[PDB]
This record gives sequence, structure tokens and C-alpha cells, in this order.
Amino acid sequence: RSHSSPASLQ
Amino acid sequence: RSHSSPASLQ
Amino acid sequence: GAMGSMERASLIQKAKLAEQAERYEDMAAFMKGAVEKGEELSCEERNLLSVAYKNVVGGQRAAWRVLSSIEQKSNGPEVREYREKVETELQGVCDTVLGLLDSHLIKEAGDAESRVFYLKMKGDYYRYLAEVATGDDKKRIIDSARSAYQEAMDISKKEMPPTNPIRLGLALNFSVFHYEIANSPEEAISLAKTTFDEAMADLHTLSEDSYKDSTLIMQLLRDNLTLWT
Amino acid sequence: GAMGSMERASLIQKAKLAEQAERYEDMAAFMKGAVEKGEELSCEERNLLSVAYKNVVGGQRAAWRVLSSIEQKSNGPEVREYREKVETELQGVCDTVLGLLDSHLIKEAGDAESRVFYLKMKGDYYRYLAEVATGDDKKRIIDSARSAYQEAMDISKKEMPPTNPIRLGLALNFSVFHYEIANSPEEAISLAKTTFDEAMADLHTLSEDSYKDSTLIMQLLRDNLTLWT
Ligand SMILES: Nc1ccc(Oc2ncc(Cl)cc2Cl)cc1
Ligand SMILES: Nc1ccc(Oc2ncc(Cl)cc2Cl)cc1
Ligand SMILES: [Ca+2]
Ligand SMILES: [Ca+2]
Ligand SMILES: [Cl-]
Ligand SMILES: [Cl-]
Ligand SMILES: [Cl-]
Ligand SMILES: [Cl-]
Ligand SMILES: [Mg+2]
Ligand SMILES: [Mg+2]
Ligand SMILES: [Mg+2]
Ligand SMILES: [Mg+2]
Repeated sequence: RSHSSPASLQ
Repeated sequence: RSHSSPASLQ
Repeated sequence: GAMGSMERASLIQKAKLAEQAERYEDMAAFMKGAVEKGEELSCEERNLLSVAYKNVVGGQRAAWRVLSSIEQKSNGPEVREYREKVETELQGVCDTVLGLLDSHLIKEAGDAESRVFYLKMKGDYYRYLAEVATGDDKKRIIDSARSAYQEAMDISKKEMPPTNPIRLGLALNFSVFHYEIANSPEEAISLAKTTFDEAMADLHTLSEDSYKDSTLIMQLLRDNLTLWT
Repeated sequence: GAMGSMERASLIQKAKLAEQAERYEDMAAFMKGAVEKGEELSCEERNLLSVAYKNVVGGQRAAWRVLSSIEQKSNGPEVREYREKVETELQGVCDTVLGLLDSHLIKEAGDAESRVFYLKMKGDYYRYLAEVATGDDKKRIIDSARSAYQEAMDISKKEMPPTNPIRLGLALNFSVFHYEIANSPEEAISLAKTTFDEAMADLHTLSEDSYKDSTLIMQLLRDNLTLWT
């Protein structure tokens, strides 16, 4: 499966 | 901490 | 709801404790309570909301995938029933998040960082719904995800630098949508490549700490491009 | 309860699916439903019951330890409140397991393997209650754990070989009780050492597969003896 974004973004 | 038993026992 | 009697600050504090304890269902309930106080969320609080629900739905998605694989291999009612039970709980969590975004996080979000973050979340939770959708509304769920991601992309390109981690995480997730949901691998590859290259050309403007934040997401774009090509 | 309308065999099947999906709360609810059908549990089913609840309470214990450590370092009401919330849910799970054992698993268990397994479980869940107990009933909780473990030990020594994995896991857990709960490290060490040595002397009677089962538990006894000495 593809990687998606982490939940926490700055 | 000490090791305790696994849940499944035969 | 059940959090209506707890102070906003106490809910935020307990969300952070729940995170430390890896109690993500509690964390999500605390952050839902905080949202329902009606005030806008700060950047840190938006991240807590996302961490909480992403971990909850992540466990549900992983379980759904296990059960769906068992069901497909089997093809009594029990496997289907239990896959349906997990699926329905997953859909309930997604509907809860989408409801918070619609009432009223998105409409009050005027700054690019908040509005893009929430529209990206809207796309993400429609994407999680799309992963399990099979009925006459699968097309509409997919379109809802696409529409949210597109609005977020349009704002992010006008208002944020190409290295902004929210912009990067949005582009990453929209590329995953294209590859995994929308049967559009070429669009996924093109988006990931342009996103990566434009971020790389803007890294020189960043402090050491911002550089780390941006390159972490760029690495995920690169990993996907390696997987997809 | 809510599982009253589901077939016993369907509950067992879904417990196994929940295990594969790492949905241990579901697994425990299915196995509680199976117990409440009123029939005795087979060996495999007793193990499913234990796996389910051990994983549920294990997450609660880990979270409680995180929160208790934060609380002790802090020494507003929020840390105490949230530690109390997790503690109360943990106690509820232990009370649920103890209730299943009392109504009516233990009283119907006549064979050594079932009776020892359930009395060991009774000791374990009182031990988990003891880990969080601080009030006027801490002594009584500790005594309840000790009494259950002792009855299980007496039966196991009369009815099972020293390599039996249930007997070994019981002795291991009673040794942990002595070390961690009862302020009796010498008793813990003595029990672990005699258990290990008597099992080692009986390994020659075992098939390859039984040897593996027994030596796995013996390794835990050895690990604890290394930690404790
Ligand atoms: N036009 C194009 C060329 C090469 C591509 O492959 C990659 N491009 C960038 C990275 Cl960082 C990694 C890979 Cl695999 C993708 C698209
Ligand atoms: N009387 C005694 C002697 C030595 C002991 O230490 C160990 N004994 C057995 C094992 Cl397997 C491991 C250790 Cl550390 C414990 C008790
Ligand atoms: Ca092509
Ligand atoms: Ca001594
Ligand atoms: Cl079900
Ligand atoms: Cl939208
Ligand atoms: Cl609380
Ligand atoms: Cl007893
Ligand atoms: Mg207030
Ligand atoms: Mg069946
Ligand atoms: Mg029946
Ligand atoms: Mg406070």
C-alpha cells in the first residue's frame, strides 16, 4: 500500500 | 517489570 | 455530548494524556468534545484532532483489510457479518469526523493553514469511506473526496509555499487518492513528482527545523514514486 | 447480553476472526457471549477467552502505568481524573472476568486442566486489581489473588506433570504475584527456581512439540530469576 501523510503537520 | 505467562496454554 | 460538562482546556489536556497513554479512542472523544465547544482550533489542537481520529480509523482500516481478505478467500454468514460490523463502525467514525468538519470547522476556517488542513481531512475521510464503498454511492463518495482535495489544493497553491508541510501532506494524500481510489496512476505519479521537485527547489529558504519537517514528507513522496514506477 | 441472539459456534468463529484482526475488545465480547451460553468451554475456547481479556486488560494496564507515572511526577485535577477513568475501566474488565469465572465456569470445572486454568485466571485478575488498589480493600484483594493461586497450585501439583504448560504458567504468575504484589521476593525466587528445576527433570518424557511448549514457559522463569537475582 502507498504511504500517506502523518496526521500531525506543522 | 517481571514476565508473566502467555494467555494461551496447552 | 458526554463531554459537554468538561472545560475546553481540560479536554485538550486530557487529549494529550490520552496520546501519551496510546488511548486514541479516548483522545478522539476528548477532541470531539473540544471541537463542540464552538471555538476555532489552534494549529496544535487541529493536529491533536487529526492524530486521534487517524489512529482510531487506522486500526479499523487494518482490521477491515484483514477481514475483507478472509472474506474474499472464502469466496456461513459470519465472516461477512463481522466484516460488515467493522465496516459500519469505520463508516461511523468517518461520518463523525466529516460532521465535525461540516459543523462548523470548515466554514469558520479563513486562514490558509486551517482551511487547507480541514479540507485535506475532509478528502481523507471520504477516501477512507471510498476504500470500503461498493454501492450506488461509491462514485459520489469518490467525487466528494476529489472535490475536497481539489479545493484544498487550489488554496494551498495560492497561499502556501511549496515546502509547507500541510501543502505537502495534502499533495501526498491526493496522489494516493489518484493511485489507490481513482484508478489514475499517471495522475498520481505526475502530482507526486511535481510536488517533490517544487518543494526541493524551495528548501533553501527554510530554517533547519522547517527543513526537517518538509523533507520528512518529501521522503514519503519519493517512497511512493519508487513503489509506483 | 447483546450476544444472546448469536449462535455459540458463530461467537467462537467471530472470536477467532477478531483475533486475526487484532480486535481484542470484540474478541472478548464474543467470548463472553460464548461463556454465557452456559456450556463448559473446551481447551481451545478457554485459551481464546484468556487471549481476548488479557489483551484488553493489557492495554489498560499499560495506559494506567503511563498515567500513574505522570500523576506521581506532578506530585489541576485532570491527571488524577483521567487516571481514575482508566483505572475504573480496568477494574470493570477484571470484575467482568471474575464474574464469568464465578458464574459459573469454576464450579462446573472438574478436570484439572480446566479447573487450574480458571483458578489461575482468577488469581491473575485479582492480581491486576491489586496493581491499582490503594484502599481499605487492598489487603483483601491481595488475599483473594493468593487464595485462588494457592488452590490452583494444590490441584496442579497433585494432578499435572511438572512440565504441563498450565501448571508452569500458574507457577510463573504466582511467583510474579509474590515478587510484585506481596512483597515476598524470596518466595518468588524459591518458587520460580523449584518450578524450573522440576520441569527440567521431566522434559525427557515429552514429545518434541510438548517440549517446545514447556521450555517456552521455562524460559520466562529463567528470565525472571535473572532479573530478580
Ligand atoms: N517524469 C518522471 C521521471 C522519473 C520519476 O521517478 C522518480 N522521480 C522522482 C523521484 Cl524522487 C523518484 C522517482 Cl522513482 C517519476 C516521473
Ligand atoms: N538457590 C538459587 C540458586 C541460583 C538461582 O539463580 C538461578 N537459578 C536458576 C536459573 Cl534457570 C537462573 C538463575 Cl539466575 C536461584 C536460586
Ligand atoms: Ca505512462
Ligand atoms: Ca535471601
Ligand atoms: Cl458480527
Ligand atoms: Cl468540499
Ligand atoms: Cl476523565
Ligand atoms: Cl478461590
Ligand atoms: Mg469554560
Ligand atoms: Mg459458520
Ligand atoms: Mg444454538
Ligand atoms: Mg489543569
